Amino acid sequence: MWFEILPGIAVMAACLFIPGMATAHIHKFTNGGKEKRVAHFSYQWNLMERDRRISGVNRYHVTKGLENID
Amino acid sequence: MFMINILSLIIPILLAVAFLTLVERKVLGYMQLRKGPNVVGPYGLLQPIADALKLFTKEPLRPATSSISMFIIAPILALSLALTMWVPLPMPYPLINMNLGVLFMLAMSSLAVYSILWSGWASNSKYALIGALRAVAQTISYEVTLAIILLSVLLMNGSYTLSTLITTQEHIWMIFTSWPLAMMWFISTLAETNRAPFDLTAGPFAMFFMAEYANIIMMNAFTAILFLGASHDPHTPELYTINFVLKTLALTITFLWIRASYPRFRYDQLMHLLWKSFLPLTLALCMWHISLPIMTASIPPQS
Amino acid sequence: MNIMLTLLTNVTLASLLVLIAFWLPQLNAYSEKRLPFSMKFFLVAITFLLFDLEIALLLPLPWASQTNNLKTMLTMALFLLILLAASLAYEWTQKGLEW
Amino acid sequence: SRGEYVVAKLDDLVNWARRSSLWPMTFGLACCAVEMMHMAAPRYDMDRFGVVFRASPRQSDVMIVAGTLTNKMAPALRKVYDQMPEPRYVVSMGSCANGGGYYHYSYSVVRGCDRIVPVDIYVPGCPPTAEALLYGILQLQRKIKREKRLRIWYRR
Amino acid sequence: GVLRLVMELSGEMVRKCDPHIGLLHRGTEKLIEYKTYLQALPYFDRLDYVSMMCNEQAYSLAVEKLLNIQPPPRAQWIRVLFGEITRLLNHIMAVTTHALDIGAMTPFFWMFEEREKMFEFYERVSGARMHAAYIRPGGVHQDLPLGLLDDIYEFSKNFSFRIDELEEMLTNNRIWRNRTVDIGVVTAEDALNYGFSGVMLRGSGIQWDL
Amino acid sequence: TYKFVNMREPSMDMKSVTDRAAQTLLWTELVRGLGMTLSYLFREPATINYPFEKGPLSPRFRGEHALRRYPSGEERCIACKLCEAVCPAQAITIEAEPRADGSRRTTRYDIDMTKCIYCGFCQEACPVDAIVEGPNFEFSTETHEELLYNKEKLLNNGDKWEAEIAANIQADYLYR
Amino acid sequence: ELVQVLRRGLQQVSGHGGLRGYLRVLFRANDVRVGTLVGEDKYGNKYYEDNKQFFGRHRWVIYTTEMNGRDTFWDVDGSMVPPEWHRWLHCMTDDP
Ligand SMILES: CCCCCCCCCCCCCCCCC[C@@H](O)O[C@H](CO[C@H](O)CCCCCCCCCCCCCCC)COP(=O)(O)OCC[N+](C)(C)C
Ligand SMILES: CCCCCCCC/C=C\CCCCCCCC(=O)O[C@H](COC(=O)CCCCCCC/C=C/CCCCCCCC)COP(=O)(O)OCCN
Ligand code: SF4
Ligand code: SF4
Ligand code: SF4
Repeated sequence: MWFEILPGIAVMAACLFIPGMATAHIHKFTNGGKEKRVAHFSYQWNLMERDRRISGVNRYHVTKGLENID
Repeated sequence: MFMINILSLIIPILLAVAFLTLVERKVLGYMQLRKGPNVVGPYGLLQPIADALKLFTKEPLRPATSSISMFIIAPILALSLALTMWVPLPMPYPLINMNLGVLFMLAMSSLAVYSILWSGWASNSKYALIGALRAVAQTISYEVTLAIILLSVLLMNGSYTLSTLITTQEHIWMIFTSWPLAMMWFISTLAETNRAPFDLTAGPFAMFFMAEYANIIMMNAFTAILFLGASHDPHTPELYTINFVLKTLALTITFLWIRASYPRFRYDQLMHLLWKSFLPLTLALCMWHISLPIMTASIPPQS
Repeated sequence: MNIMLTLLTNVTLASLLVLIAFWLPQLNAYSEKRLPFSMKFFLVAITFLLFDLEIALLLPLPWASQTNNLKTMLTMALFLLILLAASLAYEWTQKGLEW
Repeated sequence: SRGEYVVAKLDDLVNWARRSSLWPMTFGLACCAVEMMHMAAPRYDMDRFGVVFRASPRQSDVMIVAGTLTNKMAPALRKVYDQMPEPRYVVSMGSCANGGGYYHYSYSVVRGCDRIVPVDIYVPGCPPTAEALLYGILQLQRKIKREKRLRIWYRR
Repeated sequence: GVLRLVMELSGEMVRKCDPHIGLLHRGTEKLIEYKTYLQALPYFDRLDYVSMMCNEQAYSLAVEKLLNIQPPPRAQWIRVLFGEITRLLNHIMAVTTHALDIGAMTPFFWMFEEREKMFEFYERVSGARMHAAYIRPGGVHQDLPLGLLDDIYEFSKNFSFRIDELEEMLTNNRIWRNRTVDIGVVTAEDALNYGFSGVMLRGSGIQWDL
Repeated sequence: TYKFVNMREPSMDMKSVTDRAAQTLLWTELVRGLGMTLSYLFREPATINYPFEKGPLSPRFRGEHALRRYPSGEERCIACKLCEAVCPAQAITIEAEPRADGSRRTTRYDIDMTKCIYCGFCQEACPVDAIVEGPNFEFSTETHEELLYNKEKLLNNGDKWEAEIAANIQADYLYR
Repeated sequence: ELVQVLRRGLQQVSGHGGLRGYLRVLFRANDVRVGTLVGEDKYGNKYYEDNKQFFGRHRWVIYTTEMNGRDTFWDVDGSMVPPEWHRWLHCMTDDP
């Protein structure tokens, strides 16, 4: 009957699942467990560069909180 | 790990277009009171693999007099463009984030016709060249209205960034804000990919088939993101991914349904359809969508 | 750089996979044995080119809407669309869209 | 050793691929084409075997000659056969294609399509029922399964 | 079938059309002269091979007219019943292949299911699915089996809905209209002069039916 | 009596005009055809599982030929040559002579199954029910030569299929 | 409802002698239906019917895995049915 179409569609679905999620997970892995910082307009690029310089490890996602104010 | 991301975007799309062929056969078979392939594999699941193996094993028919250069270039360009279209799309987060993502997709679609042109010119046959000319004319004609409809829709988004379309539609889909433009977009995406009722036209042949089916799936993903805005929660993006994929699958099965449902247009009939029914209404609705945010003081944020 | 790498990967995969498709069946042994120039096609190509140019003019509309001169921008946008419609109407009435 | 095992397995894979997706073109010359279309109907549904309906001559695997072959038609049949990729087979359907049949003693009829092209399977009948043609297609599939190209190349 | 067509085109418009036929000329008429009347009956099954018993009926009527005999009433009723069944078969084939060539292709399957049922009716009566050779120049070859009329009635009381589904797919569809409406117009005088008959006459308004 | 198929006049009042315009703009008949195809997807397919399931046949079905014989074990054919005289396609060749016991029996009985048109005239001309056209239809062949049956092949066919051939003749002979 | 069709699927799995027989019939006959056994054949064929299926699908045969001299696990064809079961299976009679 018609539900025998569902297997193949499922496989298709699984394939279309893989890219999106993968990107998200990779964006979590390469940005310290948080969302990848998007930078249009060149002001928030400046913010990213300032974060990179402040971190001291040359990584923008290594955040320095209030405990670093001394 | 960017190469892993590129590969994890590319390979699943090729597998999905391999199994779309199987799904299409199954859906048309059941719409025609029969069954699709259900012998090769448990439920026809090994049919795409057998198809691919047979095609890649069969002898290729080189014209023996054609320009080998363009003959091989056309499938390369077609498949490369079909794969490149998937880079910009946000599912929820895009592989490549670009400021002018929509315009990039339009530019790649615009290039997509050189494969048709070069294949027709390199076939060394008058009739094949004439067919390629008709196909190219139809393609450019409908991509005109695609561009106009797309900018008219993006007038409620504020930019060409694809990601913002997720923010624009957190409370309501864009299908409700402009359904006429959505209907016209759907028809023009039918006519772009040479699908019914607009389909008037071994190795490299499989390449072209792969590129065309990937283009269809990407067109549906673009349509789902543009008009059917899924809810995105930053702390669990897989929900957005599932919604977006389900909507894309529904729209692709809608192409298959339309193919099984309808006769096909004549060439002059579809050209007249565009130039005398879609273009005037597209211009009218572009005017309406320029005016509307100003009249209602609902201009989108980003500038 | 990321976009360059992505394009290079896409084109490289397409090239290699087309090449394996075109050389796998050539390792085994086998037998190995105009004028008319329709004017309407040229006319539709030219019409597409002209409408494409006017669409290029219309493309900066999403950013045009934040100007503080909303009346002037609205007048100019509607004027461009009026001329688009006028071009379409003129080509329609002079039998330029027939087959 | 393993040299014969690997070629046997690879040949099995290639045979399964080739016979699990047969794309035919049909010269619907005469009324045997009606039973050919009834084999594509819902009841028998050739597509469910991987045998698609009406493939192009350029990407067709098997030629099905279903109908009377006249002298005026034989050059076109041979030309279309000549323009098929190499792993190609011919199926003769019905009496007219098999040996001339009811028009055997006619001045304008070719006394069998095998005077023109080599034929792999003969399907007898006037017309062969759609089920008989399906049996012939499956017999051709078994014949393909029986062939062994890599072993022959290995031993030569 | 198989057709060769030579056409002179100016643009897209067809300026001249010339069909070349004879690709299926087997020489039936000359071969008939070497057979008896019974031996020559089966050729008419193959003549128009979508409406078989209609050709059989025409041949039988001619031979009966020359023989100065008439079939029994039940034979005539069976002949007319199977002629109407054959008309259903032919019209299904014609309409659905017309749609298929246009590009619809779904009613083709929908109605070849019914065509297979009618082939089963042909098979039950004569042992052959299409070339029955059932209608002879003296009546019919054999009587109906004891359950045939019930099955014919059962088949025929659902067929109207199949026609209705075909009409839903085709009749009002605007693409079908624009493919078919005002195409191939023929006037009544030109239809009569050119030797047309059947629907080709009645499509132009001529009231004629044999 | 006659009917008009296309002699309808569209109503020109505002409501009808608006209905036609709404059909043109919103594609109502296109959606209705979509609905028809959708409904047709959700019903059971008519496909049978060949070769594990078979299409229905009849006792009158014509198939591969056979030569029958009497219950005593002697062949029915008496070389009367009526099947050869009536064959529309001239597929039957027969040669006979007196047997060692004076019996009238064939020495050659060939059917060219590539000339046969499976009309059944041969089995209805035979007065002793010797030649029959039996139920078998799955006998496709890989060479042209195996479709030229001689007397041994047809006798083997008869001895192979006798049970079902006799059952079908029993079911159908009262209609002849 | 939907739970009912699921239970019918599970009964259909169980009626083939377990998962092994279920997969055997799935990969051999491309169909896993269960019907009443009608008869056994001296060559090993099994015959089943189910009067609730529509005409054509209401009788079927499971071919043997070894006929006269060849392995018939995959290479099955319709010429393997003996004439009496041939007459029953092709619906020329109601009497097995
Ligand atoms: C991962 C690397 C990829 C490299 C390229 C390879 C492409 C992908 C490889 C995967 C292919 C899948 C093969 C699965 C085939 C099994 C199908 C099975 O059902 O066949 C059965 C048995 O068929 C054959 O006996 C099995 C042949 C399968 C292949 C044998 C060994 C191949 C392994 C080689 C792998 C090495 C790859 C190296 C090259 C790159 C019976 O089917 P069949 O009889 O037909 O149909 C009868 C239908 N009935 C039953 C209803 C009557
Ligand atoms: C108070 C403020 C209001 C502001 C104004 C807004 C009001 C808008 C009201 C009217 C808008 C309606 C316009 C919709 C588009 C109509 C275009 C059209 O009419 O084209 C058709 C043709 O369209 C087609 O037939 C295309 C068919 C192609 C096959 C597709 C089948 C359709 C069903 C598919 C489902 C569509 C799915 C859309 C949603 C997808 C979401 C992504 C006309 O063709 P003809 O009848 O031949 O007329 C020519 C002579 N006059
Ligand atoms: S082979 Fe027999 S059934 Fe087929 S067209 Fe010729 S006469 Fe008719
Ligand atoms: S088979 Fe019958 S009709 Fe033919 S020669 Fe023998 S006895 Fe006579
Ligand atoms: S069935 Fe007809 S053509 Fe065939 S042998 Fe008998 S009489 Fe001759």
